[PDB]
Amino acid sequence: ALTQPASVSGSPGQSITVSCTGTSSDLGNFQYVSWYQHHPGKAPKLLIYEVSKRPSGVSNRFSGSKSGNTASLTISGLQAEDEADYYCCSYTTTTIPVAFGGGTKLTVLGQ
Amino acid sequence: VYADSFVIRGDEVRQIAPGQTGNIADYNYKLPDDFTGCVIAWNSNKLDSKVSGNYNYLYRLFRKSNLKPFERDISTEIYQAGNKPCNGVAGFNCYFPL
Amino acid sequence: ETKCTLKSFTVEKGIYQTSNFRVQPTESIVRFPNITNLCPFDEVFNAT
Ligand SMILES: *[C@@H]1O[C@H](CO)[C@@H](O)[C@H](O)[C@H]1NC(C)=O
Repeated sequence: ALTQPASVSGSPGQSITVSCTGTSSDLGNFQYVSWYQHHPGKAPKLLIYEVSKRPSGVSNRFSGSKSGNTASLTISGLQAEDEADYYCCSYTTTTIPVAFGGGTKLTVLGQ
Repeated sequence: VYADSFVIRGDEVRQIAPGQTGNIADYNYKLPDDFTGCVIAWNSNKLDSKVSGNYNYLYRLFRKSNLKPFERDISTEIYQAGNKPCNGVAGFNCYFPL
Repeated sequence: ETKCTLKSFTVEKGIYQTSNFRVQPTESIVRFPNITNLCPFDEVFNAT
């Protein structure tokens, strides 16, 4: 399967890191896992494809890395509109061929 | 051969490794993915420790973005939060990076 | 040996030839130069 924490919070500006993991038997060698962001009332957009490859149009503050069975992303220099619904999508061979996160809702403490 | 000298705050000596990030692996010294050579570490509580805290050592908490490996960040400058008009002194959303 | 080098059970008179007389050594001696210009790892671990 595929799982991530339901919500995360921290100080504005910096100090945030979001991770996903899953069972290695269901996971087909762990390639082509992508990180997206969803906004309320807006269309979702692609941010990271295949762990640590940067597409065009994104900023350098987004980064992603995977160790062992767990993948994660970090972002530095947070802003007042950087609250997000960061999802991880991946391939699962035994069940339904695509798996879509567990739900995230980042909140800030600026107010 | 090359050698360095550090004082690391406790548990993030484990994060000093070729490839994963951490607290001081993005705004401070980080190892590259092709790190030849390795880490010589020992518990020296005998010298770099004194009783009411040691404020003679400094570490960087944040930057504009991630820094490349084998780079030195020596520029000290007041850091604003994105778009706030704020320079010269500290205050709201303007903290020293040390 | 003078039988086994001719593949015969009988050998005639005369002088023959066999393997050589080999003298083997006993031990090994390695003398590279005296240590010098020690690298200053002693001062960096004992640094104040
Ligand atoms: C420091 O110097 C001493 C001799 O005063 C030496 O025995 C030791 O190996 C050196 N290294 C250390 C412990 O930093």
